[PDB]
Amino acid sequence: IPTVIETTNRGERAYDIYSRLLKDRIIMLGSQIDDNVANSIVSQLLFLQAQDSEKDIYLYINSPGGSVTAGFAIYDTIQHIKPDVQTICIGMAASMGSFLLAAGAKGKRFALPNAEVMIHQPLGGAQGQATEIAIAANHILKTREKLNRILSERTGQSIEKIQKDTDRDNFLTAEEAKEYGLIDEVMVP
Amino acid sequence: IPTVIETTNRGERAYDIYSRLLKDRIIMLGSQIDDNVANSIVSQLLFLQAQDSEKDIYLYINSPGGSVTAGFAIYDTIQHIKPDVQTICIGMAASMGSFLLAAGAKGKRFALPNAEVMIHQPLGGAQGQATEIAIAANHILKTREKLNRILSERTGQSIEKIQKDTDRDNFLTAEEAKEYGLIDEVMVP
Amino acid sequence: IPTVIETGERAYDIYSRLLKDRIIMLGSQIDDNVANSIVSQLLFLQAQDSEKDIYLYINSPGGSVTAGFAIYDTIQHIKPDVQTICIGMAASMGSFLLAAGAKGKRFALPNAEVMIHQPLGGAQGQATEIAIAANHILKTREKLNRILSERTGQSIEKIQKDTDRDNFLTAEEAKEYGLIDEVMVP
Amino acid sequence: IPTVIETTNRGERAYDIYSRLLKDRIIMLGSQIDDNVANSIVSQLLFLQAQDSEKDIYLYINSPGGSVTAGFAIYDTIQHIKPDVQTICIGMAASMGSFLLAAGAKGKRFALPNAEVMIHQPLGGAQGQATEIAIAANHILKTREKLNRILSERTGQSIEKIQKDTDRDNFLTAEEAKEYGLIDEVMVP
Amino acid sequence: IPTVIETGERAYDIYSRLLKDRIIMLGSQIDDNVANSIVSQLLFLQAQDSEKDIYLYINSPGGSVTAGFAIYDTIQHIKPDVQTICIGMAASMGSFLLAAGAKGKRFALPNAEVMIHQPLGGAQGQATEIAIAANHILKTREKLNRILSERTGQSIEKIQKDTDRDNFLTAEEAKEYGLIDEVMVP
Amino acid sequence: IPTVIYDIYSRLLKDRIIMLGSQIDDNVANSIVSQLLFLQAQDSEKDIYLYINSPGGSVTAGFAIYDTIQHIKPDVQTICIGMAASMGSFLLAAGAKGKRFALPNAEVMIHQPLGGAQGQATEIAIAANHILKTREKLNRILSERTGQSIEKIQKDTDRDNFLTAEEAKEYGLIDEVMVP
Amino acid sequence: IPTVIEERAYDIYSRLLKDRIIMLGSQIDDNVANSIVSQLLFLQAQDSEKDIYLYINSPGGSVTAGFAIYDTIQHIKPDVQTICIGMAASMGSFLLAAGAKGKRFALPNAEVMIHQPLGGAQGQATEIAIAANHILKTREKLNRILSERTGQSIEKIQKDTDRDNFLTAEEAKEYGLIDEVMVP
Amino acid sequence: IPTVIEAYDIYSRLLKDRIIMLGSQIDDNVANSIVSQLLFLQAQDSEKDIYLYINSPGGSVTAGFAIYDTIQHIKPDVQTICIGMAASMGSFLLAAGAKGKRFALPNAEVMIHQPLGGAQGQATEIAIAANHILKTREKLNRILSERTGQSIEKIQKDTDRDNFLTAEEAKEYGLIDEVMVP
Amino acid sequence: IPTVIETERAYDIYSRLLKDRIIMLGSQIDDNVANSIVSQLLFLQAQDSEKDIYLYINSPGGSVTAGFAIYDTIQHIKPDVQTICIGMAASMGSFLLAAGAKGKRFALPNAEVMIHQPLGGAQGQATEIAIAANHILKTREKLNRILSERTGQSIEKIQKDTDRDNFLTAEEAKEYGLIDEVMVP
Amino acid sequence: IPTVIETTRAYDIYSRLLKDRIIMLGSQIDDNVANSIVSQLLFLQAQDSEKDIYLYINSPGGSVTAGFAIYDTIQHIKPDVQTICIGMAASMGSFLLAAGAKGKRFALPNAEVMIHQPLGGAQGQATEIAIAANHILKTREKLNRILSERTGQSIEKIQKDTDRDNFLTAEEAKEYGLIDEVMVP
Amino acid sequence: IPTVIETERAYDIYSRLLKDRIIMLGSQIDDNVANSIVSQLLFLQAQDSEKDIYLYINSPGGSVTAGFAIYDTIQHIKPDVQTICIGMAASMGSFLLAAGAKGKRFALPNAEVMIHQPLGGAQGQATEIAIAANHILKTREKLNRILSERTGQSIEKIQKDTDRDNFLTAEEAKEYGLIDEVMVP
Repeated sequence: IPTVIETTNRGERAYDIYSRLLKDRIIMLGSQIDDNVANSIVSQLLFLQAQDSEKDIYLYINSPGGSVTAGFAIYDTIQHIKPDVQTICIGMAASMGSFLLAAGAKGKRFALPNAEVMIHQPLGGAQGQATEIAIAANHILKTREKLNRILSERTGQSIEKIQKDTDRDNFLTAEEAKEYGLIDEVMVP
Repeated sequence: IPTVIETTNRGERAYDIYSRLLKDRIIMLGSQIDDNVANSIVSQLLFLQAQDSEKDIYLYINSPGGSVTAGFAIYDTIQHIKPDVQTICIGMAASMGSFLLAAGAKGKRFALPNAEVMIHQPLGGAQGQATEIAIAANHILKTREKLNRILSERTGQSIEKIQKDTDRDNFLTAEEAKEYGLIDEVMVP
Repeated sequence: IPTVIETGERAYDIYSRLLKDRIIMLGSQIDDNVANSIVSQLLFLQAQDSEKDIYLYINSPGGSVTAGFAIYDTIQHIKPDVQTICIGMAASMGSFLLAAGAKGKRFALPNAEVMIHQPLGGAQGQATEIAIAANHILKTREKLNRILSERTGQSIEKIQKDTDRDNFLTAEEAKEYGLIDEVMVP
Repeated sequence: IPTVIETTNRGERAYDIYSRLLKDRIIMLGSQIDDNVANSIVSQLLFLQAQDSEKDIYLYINSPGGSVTAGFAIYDTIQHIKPDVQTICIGMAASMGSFLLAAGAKGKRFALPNAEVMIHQPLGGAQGQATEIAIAANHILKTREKLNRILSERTGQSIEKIQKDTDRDNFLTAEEAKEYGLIDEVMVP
Repeated sequence: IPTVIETGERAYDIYSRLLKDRIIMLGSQIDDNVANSIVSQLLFLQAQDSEKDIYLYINSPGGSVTAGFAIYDTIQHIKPDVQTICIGMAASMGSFLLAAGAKGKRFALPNAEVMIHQPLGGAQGQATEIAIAANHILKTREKLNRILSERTGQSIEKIQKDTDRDNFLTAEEAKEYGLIDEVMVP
Repeated sequence: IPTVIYDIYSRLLKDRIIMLGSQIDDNVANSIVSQLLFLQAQDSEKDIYLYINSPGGSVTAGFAIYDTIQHIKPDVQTICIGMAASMGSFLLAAGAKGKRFALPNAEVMIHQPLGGAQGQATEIAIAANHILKTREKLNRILSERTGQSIEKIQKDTDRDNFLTAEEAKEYGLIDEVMVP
Repeated sequence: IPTVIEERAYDIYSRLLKDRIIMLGSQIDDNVANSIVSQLLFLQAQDSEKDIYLYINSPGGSVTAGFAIYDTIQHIKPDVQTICIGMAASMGSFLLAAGAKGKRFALPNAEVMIHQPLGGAQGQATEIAIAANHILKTREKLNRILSERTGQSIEKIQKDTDRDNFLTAEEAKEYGLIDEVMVP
Repeated sequence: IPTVIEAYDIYSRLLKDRIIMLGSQIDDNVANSIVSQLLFLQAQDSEKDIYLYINSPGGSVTAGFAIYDTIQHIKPDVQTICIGMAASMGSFLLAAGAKGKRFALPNAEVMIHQPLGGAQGQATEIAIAANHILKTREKLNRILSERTGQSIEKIQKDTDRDNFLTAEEAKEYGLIDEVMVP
Repeated sequence: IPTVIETERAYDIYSRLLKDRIIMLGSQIDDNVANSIVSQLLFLQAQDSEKDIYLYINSPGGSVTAGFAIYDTIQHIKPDVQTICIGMAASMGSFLLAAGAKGKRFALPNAEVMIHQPLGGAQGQATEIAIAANHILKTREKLNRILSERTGQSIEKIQKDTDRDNFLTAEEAKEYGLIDEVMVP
Repeated sequence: IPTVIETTRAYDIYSRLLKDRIIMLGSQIDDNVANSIVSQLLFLQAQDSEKDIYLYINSPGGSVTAGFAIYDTIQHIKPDVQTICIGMAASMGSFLLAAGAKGKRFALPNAEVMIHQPLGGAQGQATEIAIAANHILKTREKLNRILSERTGQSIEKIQKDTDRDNFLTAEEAKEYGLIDEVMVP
Repeated sequence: IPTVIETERAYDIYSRLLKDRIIMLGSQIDDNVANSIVSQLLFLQAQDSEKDIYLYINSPGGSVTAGFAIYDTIQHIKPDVQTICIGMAASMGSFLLAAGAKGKRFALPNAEVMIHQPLGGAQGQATEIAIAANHILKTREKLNRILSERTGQSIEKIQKDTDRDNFLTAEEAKEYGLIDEVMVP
């Protein structure tokens, strides 16, 4: 992770690259989505709204996904702050990472021509008693419905198509993610 | 570990202790009930029936429980054979061990005065996709129903009451198990 | 694992005493060792008497498809009828072997469970090694369903739907399905 | 974890992102609650009070819960300081996270529309002597009560309802969290 | 475990040869598996002759409460008198079994020690699951105190005081206390 | 760890505040003593605030802190938040008279020290006598600081004993329960 | 592992051994190989005219251990019938093909797999060349025999074993690995 | 490593001259750094060349494409220089450089091969995994076919097993444009 | 380990072969295997000192020292010991093979034979390392000398030929002097 | 690793030494270390393509690939690169030692130099092993070739002298032509 | 490790002593430690090649190959290098002690010095073990010879005295001539 040195009339600014890009309102979501990661992303979003609440934000996405709970943390913060958030998928947006992909501002969800996108149903787990397991099964189906509902609004697909398409891992080409409504444009070079 | 050696007109007979008890139609269950334990007990019942379809069998029970699947194999085998299986609880009959205790021939279900009986829900687990967890949830619920149903038929208790009393670990004195209908007699002196 | 002695002195362990009455016990996962033993017992029992029925009590969670076919093909191969009796649970290959009992003589105890599902595999390595492996297991799926079809009376396309994920069956349901012929009462 | 560098009279001050947010009286809680996280929140609270005992504090919560003891440290300190503390749940506030969400200054507890809240009874352990197990059991029941007592004060549901409702895992949406009185408003975009 | 022989040919191990003389050696940790061995021997022995005394040598550090009662209850159940003899050590559950022998026939060798203490347990999970466990292990402390009161002559209250922490007794102090009837002199 | 390039404990330290938010081991005690000596050095009359949320730890490391509190010139206020257990509770009690506090929901626990011994009968006799001796040292100082007798303290610490903030005040472990 | 009693007391595999049946139901290592060879030597000693039946359900194993069995089969006088049940793969498949001409069977759902040998080399450049030359030399020994035993050219066997190749019992018959599929 | 705290390390010194060093396995973190460095450099100056040195065993196909598409997306030319080894995904990134500006040093090595996968589970899930990795092989081949001039058929054959190319055979293959002579 | 029952002798399989004077070596050679072979050889002599004994070999080899245990016992006893290699005779496996009775050392047509240096190791002081070094070079001469006598091949050739692993075919081992005849067909 | 501070600014001792055009290679050579060396080389070129570079070498060696990254870079840049062996230059470290500028390859009196064959590994199918074997043999030919050209020895001689571990005295490496002078004192 | 500040120079403690020409060797000697010391020595020579250098020694030792790198650099540089043993200088650590500038090798009154043979190891073929055994003896000779020159003791005597571990009191290291003066008070 390189450092960039910037000079001001007061002294030297030492920026690691992600922090220099963050000065141009660029957020890089480059790993698995978990709590520490959500906390980082949400904080960057809150910081940038403060700096300027009228300028776009660029959320670059290369994530194999992760926690649904952490993704909603991100999602909700996107839907809540004042400036538009463009999302660029580079490489891979799978599961929750493709969810945030579809969560960018209308007209402003991009993917590079070779970016891959995956939609699937969420993974959970339960041990112990018959009632414990039933509580956990009901919770996960409930969050399945929530995810399908929101995706529907975002893509324009019917909940029932989404339900069938996410039944097993479904890999989408950048061009197929446009047909699907997950992204708006494929950024051609 | 020990051995008993017997004399027959035409040679000698070396029996491990459980084998010498089997000859008198006594079966010992003193472990967790996995498939192996199940396979051995079913074999033993089938053998004892093949010797004398009339004479009683004795199944002593000191078992903390195990595979639900392996309980029913024993249970149904006990119901299938012609001889009356007398169930005697020594020490601890827990989980699927008390279920098996209740399976004994009616009138011939016993406990020693200081023997413990525990009844609870079955345990389980699922990992993976939402619809896989739903399948595992539905299944475990269906076997709770199935167990409640058989327990009800044998104890004289209602399904609702068994449903409440098994919600968490429930410990029963031998006389409490007598008063619940899990056993017939507390064997003194 | 108990012993039984009878009159030198015929000293048997419990399963071997049951073999004398033509009873085979499959009460564990089906791996290659278990297959070899069952197969061996089946051959032994044929050599003793090719006319008298054989009784295969089943309580198995399943295992190696390959090891399951060895048993399946041996049952088909020998002369004596092989009755299958499901006790407890017959899952994956267990249920498939259950269905392989001699026609009219496939039984279940009242609280026996049955489960049918897809075979389970794995592949690692080069793209074309993965291809070879996918193609192999899909080819064995077809093989499984076709035999399962013949023996249940169900269509190839129904077994495909019904085994797409874990499908837990009641004894009555398994009779309805074609996997067993009778539920044993009492 | 990214850095922000500001230009001041004195020179060039570089903050980590969470420290830039602290200057705006924002506190972020994104992890489990353990003795270190406790100490850190507490300290940020003692720090903000020192800077301005009048202006509101904003505490964002996305946490799977944790230590009853560390949670209570945070709780007591919110009550102790003069400035109002607004709690905003994003993503997940579970067990002690949700208790803390409820600890917000009345009229000023929020959730984003897809945030989840979970209430359960506390978890613990005990080993060794019968009378050592009793001391651990008595203590966990005393804290269960202390937890219920306060939740009741904070929510307006009774001590007996919370006891029934927290017996197993209980998943609430934000809208149900408003009905339960765990939060005041659901923030809409 | 060496072999003895009786002239077919009777091949024994030492415990099996002592078993012929009605001696049962309990010389290890008390788990369900070991309670099994001991219950069976007792049942077998009652079957061979319900009058002749049975000898229970005890060298155990303790073990499962429920495995202990299994043994304890079977001694009371069967007709023949069980003579308990404490060699080496008998701690906790093994000292409860020591005191469990027929009246007048609980013995210990001059240098045997005996230990009485609280039953040990463990609870994990939710507050309500900790309650159920806590109550269960208070209920079994009482049973053990209760029974031990009848067996020693000591009151419930002294036994509560006396089992609080570990408490090692001399063979002579176990006689005073009422755990054994006599210290066996050469 | 909210950080400026001052971390957050370093900012509170500037206001004479010391946080004890972990097990008491050598390093923690080193850190805390070091802070005590340093704060004494910036100003020897101004109060010190010592917050405690500590499961406890090394008797020895606790003592380094105890004697450092009594040794320096300024008063050290102890404020229990969350839980102060075993050596934490001792440290809570170790603050200046009139200035030992607990927040209304804080919990205190007192007990015996724990320890170990392996090997030869006499090596075990040395370790045994050592632990029995440090128990009396703890029980003695707790008597001088609570107002309870050394006979009532042995009674009370024999097993894990949990006190409420109000019961800690009844008992003399603290002077006040801090409100609101 | 059940017991049978005649008063003589065998385990099932030893009972079957009396009827001249050998079962090969495991990986082929040196121990399994040691035990088959011995069985075949014993059976020859018993009677040299009577056939021997080798039942096969094995995923393979050591090439060098397969050859012990292979060579022992060729060397003894009685004809060894090989029967594939379940799976005969890698070196197992080769041994199946090693049965007496006209006496190589498979059951209808048995599977056959043929592929390259597998090996390893660590160390210096020249130690790796020795291992490479060696394993290539064994690949050709295998091919050449499969060719003598199936009728297929060395060129064809070379290709058809480049990656894992799964055969139905019917394809194994068409290929020459076996003589008959055992119906019914 | 090695450091001026002014931390201002050697790679930071090189970035100042528009040199990006890739000397490790390609995973998400490495890709992120690379992409970020590529975006950073564009923002600085849009018409000056960028130098990406490649000494990589390769790695994640997905991480590789991130860099690839970033290279195609931005405005300035990205020269690729292979040093030592550029294998599987690395060789793909080598081929990815601006046309006429892809280099290798005389002793550098290049290896091309199939993508590497895995698959556990039900028959159907294995089928899904196979189809995807076959779809990613076609995709790699097809791009490499544009990039090299060689056809889809040749590339397919030539990537069947590990294929080790010298720098001079890499020029002949059209993977690089020139061998950097001293 | 299958059983064979005669009439009431109950020899397991290798024991029944021992009855026909057959000794099976089918594993690594270490102290247990060696001790077993020796005991078998001594037993067999006792029974009858004229009749040939047949030792089948399929060994990856093993301990040099355990190899000599076997070798020396073979020479010592009075019966001829014919060595048949089946499958693999590597290292100390092929030494033993070459040690059978002259004119009576065989290999089946597809058997492989590997000859190589002995492997060893040394940790510790410089002086301790030299002691271990000189030992292993001495046992290398010991093996090479015996090899020469048993093959007719010069000690110089054996020194070159075993520098790295050498993989002979049965037919090559025949040429080399390691076996007398290849057992066709 | 100790700091040095300058005024006009803290430095590593290593980047202090880099201000004097000194590069230290004091460890095993894998990609990370090569990367760092290459980068140091390219930086020093940017700072002046005229003045020489001092590359001290204390390495047990490592990756062939990573070594060749350094070797080629040294060849490529404009300035002369002096190589100085202190302590140990083994395997790929000694290949890089003989890679210094003409007349500018040195060793200290007690530096040891070791040359040997490259090491590798291969697992899987015969063909995958053949591919592996052939690639590593191709890298032997490459190494030997470049050594032959620089040391003045013949390919056939370098092959024999690197067959196993060859430890060379500093004087002996001057004889062999790996270095030019032995630095004295 | 604590920080020192100058009005702003933020030195870590070792880097403040490097300012006063003091180098601290406290750990085991390996390729990294040796690379740091060599780097520190080169640096100090460029700053002032006339002023003394102070190498404080407290080490169990480690790699011979690492130590010799430090050894060769000390002799090679212009400044005199004083070596002071604090606590312990074992094996390679005592060798460096003996390597200080004449008249300037010191020890603290309670400093302990141990000398012995180098340790090594070898696994593999007979010839592999011989090559290792050879290298280590050549290493032992070399060590012995350099220790002989520097203490003024014969090769035969150093040979005997280092056979097993030899612990020397601070004063005995002076008679034996490893150090020059023992430093009071």
